[PDB]
Amino acid sequence: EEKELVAHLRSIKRYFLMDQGDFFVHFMDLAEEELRKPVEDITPPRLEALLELALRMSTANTDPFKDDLKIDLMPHDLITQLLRVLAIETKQEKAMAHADPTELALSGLEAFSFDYIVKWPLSLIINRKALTR
Amino acid sequence: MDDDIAALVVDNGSGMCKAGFAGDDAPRAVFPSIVGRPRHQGVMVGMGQKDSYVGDEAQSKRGILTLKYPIEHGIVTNWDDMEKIWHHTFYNELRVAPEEHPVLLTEAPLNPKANREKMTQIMFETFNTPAMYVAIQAVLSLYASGRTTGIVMDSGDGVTHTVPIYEGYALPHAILRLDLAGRDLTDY
Amino acid sequence: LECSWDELWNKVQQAQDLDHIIAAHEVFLDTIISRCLLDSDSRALLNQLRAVFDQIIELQN
Amino acid sequence: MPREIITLQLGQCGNQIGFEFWKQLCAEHGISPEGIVEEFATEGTDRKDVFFYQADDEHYIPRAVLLDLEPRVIHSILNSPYAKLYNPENIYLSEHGGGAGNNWASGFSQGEKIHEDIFDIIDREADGSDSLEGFVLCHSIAGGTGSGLGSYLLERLNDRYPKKLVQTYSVFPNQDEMSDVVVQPYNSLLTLKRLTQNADCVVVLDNTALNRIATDRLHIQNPSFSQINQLVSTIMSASTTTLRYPGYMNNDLIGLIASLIPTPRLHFLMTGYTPLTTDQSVASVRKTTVLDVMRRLLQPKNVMVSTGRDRQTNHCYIAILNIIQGEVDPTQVHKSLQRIRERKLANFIPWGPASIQVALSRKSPYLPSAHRVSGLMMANHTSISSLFERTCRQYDKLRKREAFLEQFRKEDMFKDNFDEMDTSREIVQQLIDEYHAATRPDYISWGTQEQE
Amino acid sequence: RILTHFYQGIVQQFLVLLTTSSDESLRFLSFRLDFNEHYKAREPRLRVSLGTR
Repeated sequence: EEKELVAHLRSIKRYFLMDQGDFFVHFMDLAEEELRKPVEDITPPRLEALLELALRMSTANTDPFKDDLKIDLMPHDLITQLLRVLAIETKQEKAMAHADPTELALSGLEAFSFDYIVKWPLSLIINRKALTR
Repeated sequence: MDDDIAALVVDNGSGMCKAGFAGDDAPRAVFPSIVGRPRHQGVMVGMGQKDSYVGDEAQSKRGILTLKYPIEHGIVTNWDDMEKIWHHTFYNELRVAPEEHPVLLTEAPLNPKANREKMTQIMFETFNTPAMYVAIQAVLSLYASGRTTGIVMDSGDGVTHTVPIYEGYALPHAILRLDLAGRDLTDY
Repeated sequence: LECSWDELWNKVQQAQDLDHIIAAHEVFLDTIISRCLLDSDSRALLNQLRAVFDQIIELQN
Repeated sequence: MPREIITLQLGQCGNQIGFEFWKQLCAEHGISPEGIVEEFATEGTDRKDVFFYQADDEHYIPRAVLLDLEPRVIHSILNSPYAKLYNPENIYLSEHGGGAGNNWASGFSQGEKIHEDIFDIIDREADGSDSLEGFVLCHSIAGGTGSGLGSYLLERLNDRYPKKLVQTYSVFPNQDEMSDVVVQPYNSLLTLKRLTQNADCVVVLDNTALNRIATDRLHIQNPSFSQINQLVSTIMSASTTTLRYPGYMNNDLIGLIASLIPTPRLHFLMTGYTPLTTDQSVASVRKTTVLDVMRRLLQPKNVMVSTGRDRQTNHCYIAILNIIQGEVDPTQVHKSLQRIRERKLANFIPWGPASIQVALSRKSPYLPSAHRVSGLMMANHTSISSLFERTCRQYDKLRKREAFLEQFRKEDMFKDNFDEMDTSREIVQQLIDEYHAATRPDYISWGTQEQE
Repeated sequence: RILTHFYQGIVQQFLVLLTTSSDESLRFLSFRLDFNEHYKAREPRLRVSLGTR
């Protein structure tokens, strides 16, 4: 009730698991042009504003937990983040955890991740390891 | 000091509701049976005006409030507004939890049984009072007279009743109601 | 102005004690001062804004 | 003290719009049809003195002057329930009642003939104004009275009140309908000429756009003058809300418009309203967001100005001011402006820094608002020149055929030549050129005689 | 032109302050002020700051 575990899971599904496919399609259609820029050319404030504007303009506006959705800019491209995730369950996790963030100026599509602000004690469930995964 | 939880005493006069604690010589709260709601929701919302004021608070906000009387001509006409008025009285004037105190309620003569039922439902479910009673105001005045047989003339502002009582029992065939009271005399 | 006022008003509506009200008013004033460029950190920014206002008055004249 | 505004309602359409505007202002201020403040209008926070005068300690009289060269419209205003609302000394009716015969030149000649009487009426209305800022003219440009008499009145006000601003709400003829008044383009041209020379601001009201809006949105197959007048009254109420709901900013027209009008020639204003809803949908106060507001405002269906599709000029927005009424969060306004910039939802002038201004306004406390959020858009868009170019083209189409020009030649203003039509065409061409320049960095030299 | 150049220099310093300003809304106001990038076209520091960060 107080930590809204089910609401947090639904928000994660909507945003991190792309359960809201119409919302994600709309958001990516609107944000692709800005996200296509190199990370060095990407304005983080512009990406955040476009994310929130797509969210309000997409079916993600209908998500009751959309206000728990925050923008997280991964220091590595989608390929490097994916490689880290692929190593997480493997002995390479330590090697991918120590892998420097990809120096390649990641496109916003490749830099895009969700963040979720979990307060203590609810942060005990949405832990940093779980949030990172 | 043994904090004997005092029963609540609520005198519902035709013009003014008077309330207090059992064993007090007078009600602790006495206010007109009027509930006022802000006349202009818009402008005073920012100034912390309540959406409605009850009793003395309605009078204090009369300039900005539209006053309504949940008791009309001595008869309860708005059960929700009367319950809100009682809640406001309890929490602001008496500053007591009605769930912790038995509540003695008063009623007008010939009060409808269904109206008593709705009042009882509101009292038991909203205020979670541990105990309650509903007494005819004139009967309580008769009890204050140390009598079990007699007629009580209860005259408020909104209604007059004549209630014959015999050996502690009211005589319903002899109970009379008169819709003439202080309000009519004030208009005259 | 609107943001600092809304924060003050929300805190005041949520204020439980007089010290909470005092703290909310202090926070409102500090927020306005910073956002009005009146804080110590904006002192260079405040001077530049004053020079801009002086140049605007000069342009007007 | 409030900057009082005198409302001039000219000709049949203009007079109907003015009458309905005064009615709307009374309703917003809680003034009875007799001019008395209603007992429920206890919120004395409105500035009536901007638009109304006090007739007594209780009666507020609109500072409105209804002016026609034909007595029918003035009498129809005087035949309304609000006849007692206005100060009778502020009511000027042409004694001849004949109007201008849909001739701008005739209206101008009638105004010149009634110059003394008209200026006496204007002064009588002005005395009811504590701090009169200027005059607002409501008129049609296609008729005779609202176009011609309006032009004459503007000229005489400019001569007598050369230091006061003169804004007009000029109803332009429908450009998509073939006007049966072949000289309507000539009347409009003469009125636009006078507006160019003697008016400081002309609000263009295209009857074609009014009819189109009534048809598509109000489902009115044939929009009546009365329906257009009621829409105009709604627009005037929205425009005066900031006078009626006082706040920290935009408490005067000049403060609001100073940022929007850089040069005297770029005095063609476009209007916008939001949210656009059909009368039946008043019930649900939609929690419209600042982003949603900005998105709906960008739809041409919601813009209260019918600008032509100029194919030759790369028309652009120079500046936008959004007046939003209702509950508005400043942080939501800021986020909306940020998103608009990131999404390039607004194009700014290329010759200087420009942005979309957003104003939040309170609703009238005496008038219950069915909508949680309302909004006005003010925008400077170069495509407004295309409306003037279209009017010039229509004038030339009539002038090139000399159609109905004999009726204007009957009046002294057009008796010898149609030079007012040619001046209107030239002014619209200069407006087009400046509007195209205003989309370009070379706008720094726009309106310079070397650039002209 | 002199007023514009003074304004542009002040604006460049203001943009630096905005990037150093705590208020995000002030950064959004700055972004709106150069919606057509006219000042960014006129003040090189405003062109560089948005491009680099």
